[PDB]
Amino acid sequence: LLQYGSFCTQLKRALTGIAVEQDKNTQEVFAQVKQIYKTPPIKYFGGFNF
Amino acid sequence: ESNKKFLPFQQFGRDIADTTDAVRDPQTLEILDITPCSFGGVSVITPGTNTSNQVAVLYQGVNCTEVSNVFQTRAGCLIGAEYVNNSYECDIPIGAGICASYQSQSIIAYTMSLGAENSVAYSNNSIAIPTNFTISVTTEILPVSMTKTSVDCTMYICGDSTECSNLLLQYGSFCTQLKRALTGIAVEQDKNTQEVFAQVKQIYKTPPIKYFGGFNFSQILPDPSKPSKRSPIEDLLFNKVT
Amino acid sequence: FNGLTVLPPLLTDEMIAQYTSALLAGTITSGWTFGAGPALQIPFPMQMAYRFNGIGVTQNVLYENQKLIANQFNSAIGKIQDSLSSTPSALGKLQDVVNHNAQALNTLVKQLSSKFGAISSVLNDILSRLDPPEAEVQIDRLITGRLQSLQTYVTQQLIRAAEIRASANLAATKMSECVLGQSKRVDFCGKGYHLMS
Amino acid sequence: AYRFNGIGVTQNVLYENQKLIANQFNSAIGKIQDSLSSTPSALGKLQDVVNHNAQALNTLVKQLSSKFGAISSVLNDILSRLDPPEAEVQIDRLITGRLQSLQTYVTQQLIRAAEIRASANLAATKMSECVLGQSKRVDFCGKGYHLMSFPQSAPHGVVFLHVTYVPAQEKNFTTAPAICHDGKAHFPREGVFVSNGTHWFVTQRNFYEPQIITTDNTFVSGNCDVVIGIVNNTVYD
Ligand SMILES: *[C@@H]1O[C@H](CO)[C@@H](O[C@@H]2O[C@H](CO)[C@@H](O)[C@H](O)[C@H]2NC(C)=O)[C@H](O)[C@H]1NC(C)=O
Ligand SMILES: *[C@@H]1O[C@H](CO)[C@@H](O[C@@H]2O[C@H](CO)[C@@H](O)[C@H](O)[C@H]2NC(C)=O)[C@H](O)[C@H]1NC(C)=O
Ligand SMILES: *[C@@H]1O[C@H](CO)[C@@H](O[C@@H]2O[C@H](CO)[C@@H](O)[C@H](O)[C@H]2NC(C)=O)[C@H](O)[C@H]1NC(C)=O
Ligand SMILES: *[C@@H]1O[C@H](CO)[C@@H](O)[C@H](O)[C@H]1NC(C)=O
Ligand SMILES: *[C@@H]1O[C@H](CO)[C@@H](O)[C@H](O)[C@H]1NC(C)=O
Ligand SMILES: *[C@@H]1O[C@H](CO)[C@@H](O)[C@H](O)[C@H]1NC(C)=O
Ligand SMILES: *[C@@H]1O[C@H](CO)[C@@H](O)[C@H](O)[C@H]1NC(C)=O
Ligand SMILES: *[C@@H]1O[C@H](CO)[C@@H](O)[C@H](O)[C@H]1NC(C)=O
Ligand SMILES: *[C@@H]1O[C@H](CO)[C@@H](O)[C@H](O)[C@H]1NC(C)=O
Repeated sequence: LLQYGSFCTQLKRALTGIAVEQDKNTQEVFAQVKQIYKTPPIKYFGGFNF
Repeated sequence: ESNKKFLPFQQFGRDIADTTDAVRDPQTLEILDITPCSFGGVSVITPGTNTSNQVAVLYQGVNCTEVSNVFQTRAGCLIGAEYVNNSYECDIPIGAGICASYQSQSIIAYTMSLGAENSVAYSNNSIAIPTNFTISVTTEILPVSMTKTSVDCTMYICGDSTECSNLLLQYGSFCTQLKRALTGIAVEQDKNTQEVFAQVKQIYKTPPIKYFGGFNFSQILPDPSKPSKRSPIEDLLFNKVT
Repeated sequence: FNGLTVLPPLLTDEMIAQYTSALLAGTITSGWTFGAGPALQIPFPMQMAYRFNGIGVTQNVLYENQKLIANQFNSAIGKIQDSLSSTPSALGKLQDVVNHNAQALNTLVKQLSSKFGAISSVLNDILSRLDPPEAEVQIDRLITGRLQSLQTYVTQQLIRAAEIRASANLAATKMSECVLGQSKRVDFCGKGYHLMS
Repeated sequence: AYRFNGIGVTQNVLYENQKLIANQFNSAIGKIQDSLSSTPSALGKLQDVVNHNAQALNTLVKQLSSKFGAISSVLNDILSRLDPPEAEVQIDRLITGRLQSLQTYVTQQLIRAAEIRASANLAATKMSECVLGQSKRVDFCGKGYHLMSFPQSAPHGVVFLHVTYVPAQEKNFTTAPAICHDGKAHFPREGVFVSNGTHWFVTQRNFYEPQIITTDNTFVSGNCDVVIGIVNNTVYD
């Protein structure tokens, strides 16, 4: 197999790029804010459930 | 040991993947399971060589028994990294919620911290109103086009061999398709820039006197002194990209 | 698996849930003010009055019809769980990804049993039954077939990843525009006049 | 002033703060060059294109020296050394390998071209909307309230400079939905009722500027026996 060439390096690079892109997708979609807000202990908002 | 009730006439065993995973000993009739021996990748965690010279090793998808010194994660066995309780912004991602960093100086592994805890004092007769403002400027970078290329089949594959070309022409017309694809790519590359930049039909010019009520546009307006007629920011961008 | 591995994601489900809870708390207790600077407190009825005023209806319409609006909102929220549970294929989009991944992996592992015009499909049998000078002829066919299978799999994975990235970009834009503010684009954040998400 | 008026702030806010805004804009523009220069990987997107193209070409050229299961990797030696009825069999392996390499390269280029075209379309849309006008889409032309933008050109790409508006220095206050007077409810036209502890004013939403409550910035439209949380105070005329 060593005689054929360098297809394996290309395969590995493609798969690694795919994985990095997969992580970046979630990182971009969800990590919008940089603060972690917390809802007040008393849950009264004028008559609305949440 | 196995727990599969072989009928008195089978000898082997398979699965969905159609691989051997059972066998019967000839001398003593007994059912035995076959499992592959452990294997996995190896990843090396290191800071920049300009800083230090130590490394850490992660064996993906293996517990530490098969191989500070040792620590078990959800991604594998981490060797050479010390685990702490403090949480910081992630530096080098490792696995499921684990990160590593270089902090007298060693390599430590922790759990990433999402952000600073905050709480707003909600009350149903209160409001907050700003009294002061700030003007901010931020950048954004977007690629537009890439390099156009063209390939000649006969020179690349055969060079100057006549018999090689004679055998090559027997295959068919793959090279016409290759040429068409490359030509389409080049045309699209031209069209991308033509669409992005050619938005206006006129060529407006700024007045000679650059007084706009106190606003300074020297860093973005073109510079006539230099021959290339480029703004200083454009010059910096052109020099950084090499 | 023979050389096939699955890597875990970087963010666990607990962290994603924390992100979602933070977004909900911010949009409930601040409105759209936390998406463009510091968060500023405001009572919820005043927020909803502003949001009605943003679509062409005056505030006295809300302030004189608070209970009816609250009850309608509560009932609409309540019906969501039943609507989701009743429809069988409501979540086909998320299931298709898993189905396609499983199909691709199963086909790739199944391809190892093909002969590709050789005496046998097992390397050990070929090695233990022949002489190295007569083994390359058989081995080459298997090598070529398996290389072709790998290349096909990689190309399909890249093609699918492109579409997944496009969908992720659309989702990010929707999160930025419908949740962190009020959208005036038609049919972008629901059918009707948008209020909040 | 008009661009400020587009985001909900009156013109007198700018006209009485021209010098401060000009100085802030000048400093923000000045910091840009240092921000770009100091960070080493600020322009990775425009460098990845060149890196990918160079790497692909290098791999394609390097592939020519492989054997693919043949006597040698050069036709001239294979031809002269061996009899032709071995030659037409040995040439086929090299031909197939090189054709496969070309097909792989072309497919990779097509896949990259699709993504580049998508990025170019996004850049064209951003140039059309952020630069030639004022945008109300949240987080599309920067972070904050959009004011204006300036384009700059880069090798194989474009660079945008977004100018926004960020509030600061907030304060606690007390508010009521409506004001009752002579049994008549009063709602603000544009703004919010606000109190500092003993008096009641009306002010705009994004800047503290109290005003005396008057019949000119309110409308009656109702009664005092429906609204929850109404507060009664005198309204001048
Ligand atoms: C919001 O709606 C929920 C669901 O109807 C209410 O919680 C219910 O309360 C009744 C009586 O206390 C219980 O019998 C139900 O079991 C509760 N539901 C659930 C799912 O546990 C809740 O009361 C509503 N909000 C307010 C403020 O009343
Ligand atoms: C609004 O914010 C600006 C920016 O911080 C404040 O401007 C500063 O004011 C102080 C006090 O007058 C000066 O010493 C600084 O030199 C000003 N900065 C600049 C860049 O000129 C301004 O004072 C704030 N407005 C109020 C009412 O506090
Ligand atoms: C507009 O801004 C530029 C950038 O700072 C000013 O140019 C500077 O002027 C000072 C004063 O002469 C010099 O000391 C600096 O060396 C200049 N910088 C550069 C990069 O040339 C320019 O003077 C400003 N325009 C006006 C009318 O004040
Ligand atoms: C680690 O290996 C031991 C072997 O005795 C086993 O008991 C344990 O479950 C393994 N850990 C994990 C996470 O599988
Ligand atoms: C943090 O330290 C405490 C010590 O009481 C320990 O119980 C806990 O497991 C630590 N957290 C980790 C290891 O994540
Ligand atoms: C909201 O107003 C009600 C009055 O009905 C009061 O009981 C409640 O405490 C208020 N909310 C908070 C968070 O205090
Ligand atoms: C508003 O009041 C709350 C509670 O009194 C306080 O925590 C908060 O800091 C106040 N806002 C500002 C801007 O100080
Ligand atoms: C509230 O504003 C009024 C009107 O200017 C003023 O007379 C009064 O002193 C203020 N009270 C406080 C506590 O600031
Ligand atoms: C004004 O408001 C107070 C408190 O809400 C109330 O007690 C009083 O009756 C109101 N005035 C009139 C004339 O009703």
